[PDB]
Amino acid sequence: FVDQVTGLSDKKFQRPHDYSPPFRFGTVPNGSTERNIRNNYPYMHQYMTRFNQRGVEDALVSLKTGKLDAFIYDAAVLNYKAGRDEGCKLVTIGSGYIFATTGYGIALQKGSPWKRQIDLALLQFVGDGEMEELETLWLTGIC
Amino acid sequence: FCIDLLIKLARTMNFTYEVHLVADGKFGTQERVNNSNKKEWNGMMGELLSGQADMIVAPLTINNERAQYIEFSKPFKYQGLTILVKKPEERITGINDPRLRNPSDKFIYATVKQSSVDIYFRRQVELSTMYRHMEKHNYESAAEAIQAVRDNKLHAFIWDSAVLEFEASQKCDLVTTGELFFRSGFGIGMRKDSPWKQNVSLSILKSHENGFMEDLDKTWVRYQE
Amino acid sequence: PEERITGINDPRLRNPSDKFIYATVKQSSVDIYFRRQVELSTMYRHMEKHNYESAAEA
Repeated sequence: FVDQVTGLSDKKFQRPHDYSPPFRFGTVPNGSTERNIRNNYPYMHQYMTRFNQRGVEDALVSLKTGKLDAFIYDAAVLNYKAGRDEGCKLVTIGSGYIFATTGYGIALQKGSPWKRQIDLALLQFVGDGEMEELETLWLTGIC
Repeated sequence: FCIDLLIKLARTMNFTYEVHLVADGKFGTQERVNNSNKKEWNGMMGELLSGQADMIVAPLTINNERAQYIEFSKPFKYQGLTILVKKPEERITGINDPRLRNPSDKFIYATVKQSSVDIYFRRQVELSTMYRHMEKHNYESAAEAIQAVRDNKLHAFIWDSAVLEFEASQKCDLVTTGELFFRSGFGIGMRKDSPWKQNVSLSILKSHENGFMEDLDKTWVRYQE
Repeated sequence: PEERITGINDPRLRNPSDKFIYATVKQSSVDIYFRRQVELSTMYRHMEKHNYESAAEA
């Protein structure tokens, strides 16, 4: 199982003029991934400005047919899409080793008294395997 | 790891500090003290709530019972659970081994004495037989478990993923299991509502967004031996 | 090549396509038993386009 790109610190992710075919990759428009890139590397946003796209399914068709080389997105959604893909042609990169590896919470307003009960309910849902049962139901980690 | 993390926090914010240790090798469990019939804590939770400490800077196990008493920050470590074995199927393939569901005196699986994994399996009442089996082999520290499994006295050990991966980088005979369950996170043990909550969590998130986590991986985690 | 399926737990039958053609008898009690199953609505939406009159047709 070969791995061309190791992560965000790749030598490919400096300039595609270093290799003889200039490859291309983009992100989702008006996204927080774009904000994370612009706070990490503005030159990456400059090279992505010519490589923008619109649709997630459009980017999927572009990766399958060959209209796009790589695509930067979130991890678990691509893991679910690869776990139901016909033939498993597209291959993920690692498990977030040279990536952000963040988490998702529940956004509440500043001063809401409901935060403690929601936190206790989430710790009840994780601490009994019921969250693991829901992840087994709604994710399938084949191939 | 956490020492350089605290150095980064002191570079970030306006404070000095005082690093000390804990008197035992235990995280801290809720147990009835023998007088007055009252459940009390010990360990790092027993020293933090006593006022002798200020901030548990440790890979503390985040669960439901600890958050009922203190407040938490954003987790820095994200990992699951695995089994340390030594290398016929010598592997276990996680909890789903039927020979470990009904154990015997052959397959020796154990855990740290007074650990949060024991409480996490005590809540799980469907595997109480494992609760009655690890109680005969509770070790004080994980280094005792490493010393006992190197001398072929143990056979299995429930522990977190990346620590055993680092020990596998140290010693090539150490092998982790296949199943990756209870993908949880470890953060910094904190006090109640405090002015060191919002600034410190924003500093932790600033450490998450940049490649400083990758730098800390380059110090110890990503490097192998 | 996997000529067998080994039951409902095949992940390719969870999200089917135009290749794995599976259906049942139209207006059968097996469809009612799958209709009670609230976690296999995808098979209920897939098999409705190919239901036959009798089992001998299948």
